[PDB]
Amino acid sequence: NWSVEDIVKGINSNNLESQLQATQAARKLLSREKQPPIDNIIRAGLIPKFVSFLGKTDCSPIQFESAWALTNIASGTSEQTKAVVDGGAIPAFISLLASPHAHISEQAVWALGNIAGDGSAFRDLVIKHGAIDPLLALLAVPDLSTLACGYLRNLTWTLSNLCRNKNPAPPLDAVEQILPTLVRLLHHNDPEVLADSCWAISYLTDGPNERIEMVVKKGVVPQLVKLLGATELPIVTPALRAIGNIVTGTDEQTQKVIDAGALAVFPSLLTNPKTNIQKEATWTMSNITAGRQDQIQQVVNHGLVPFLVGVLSKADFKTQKEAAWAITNYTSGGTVEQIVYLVHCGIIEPLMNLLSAKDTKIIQVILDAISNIFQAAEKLGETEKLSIMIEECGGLDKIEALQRHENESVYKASLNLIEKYF
Amino acid sequence: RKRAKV
Ligand SMILES: [Cl-]
Repeated sequence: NWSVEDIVKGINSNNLESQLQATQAARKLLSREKQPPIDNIIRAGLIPKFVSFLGKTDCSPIQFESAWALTNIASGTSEQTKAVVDGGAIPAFISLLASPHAHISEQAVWALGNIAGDGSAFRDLVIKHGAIDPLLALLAVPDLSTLACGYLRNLTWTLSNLCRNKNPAPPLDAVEQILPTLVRLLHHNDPEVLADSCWAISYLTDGPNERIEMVVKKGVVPQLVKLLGATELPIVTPALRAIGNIVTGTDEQTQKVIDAGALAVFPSLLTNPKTNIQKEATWTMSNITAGRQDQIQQVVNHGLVPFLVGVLSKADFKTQKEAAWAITNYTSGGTVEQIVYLVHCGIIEPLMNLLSAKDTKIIQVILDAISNIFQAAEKLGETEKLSIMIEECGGLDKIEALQRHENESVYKASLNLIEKYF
Repeated sequence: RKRAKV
């Protein structure tokens, strides 16, 4: 437990071994205190010295201690990461990726992940310095299982950070260069590798349809659906996020998710005890019901409408909001038969019960659904017996009370329904 | 996004 000035005195000595002991003392400060003195280290001017120690191939111990110390500085604020980058650390770490000492190469991987994890600017600067080639070469082995578990996990996590962030998204050529390795990692049988691999995919699919196509063309959808059914929550969460991103694209992209068997998993996802899973599963459903009518029919066939009625009936409000969207898209693009079936499953009552929430956006969504439901009844000549349903469950008391609502389109559609069916 | 080695 040295003081910062003692560390300074050692690193400023003209003795490599005294520099080594001081650098190690710094590393222990930065890795053992709950609130490490990163800023005091930076202010003392030690970052340039640490960076210079990265290049002392004749003393692998001081390479490791400096790499560890800089890794933990880089794991702090954007300003602390910037101090590491400003000391010229990026090229020095990339040159350590070729080290014959596995624990040193791993530490350089770790440090680069923290730098890239700061944002799109440093992510792209790591790429411009040529980090991808040597990173991917560390995984150019016939069987990933022969690599150390902690080593492989750190490589996967750092790669996911190179896929991370938008405004802008990673360079297209960088994504194409990484994807083959990501796909291979997506099949490795370690829970942590799988989780971070799914996260990387979820980042790459969070964008316009051309980005989604890059991923879907690699044929990873069936594997994502498989991980969607995993028992480890840390895997299901990113797998579901990736699947949800894919279904925001075209109807053809959404169809690959359906063809892979995704809908069969949603009974459990839509009743999953983790609130976030249920919410994201219902968001995914809302983008499937906005597709073609034959895709709406697969939702019906898989028995998922009762589950939408269930979430609409009882769930976290954010989840109910997503379900309301799911029903509006359903009724806008669905056939008359499909809309009739939706009523026969009990959609109306829970739909009405949600017309008394403190959220203007959901009321609008609900009222558009009712209109598109009434529209389907007009085409069948029984707007009456639907009006009674909405009456018997207390739906007319709400819609009446919404005509006197302080908002643009609430009383608009409210008046319209009242005076056209009631 | 960032990890310290502790
Ligand atoms: Cl029935």
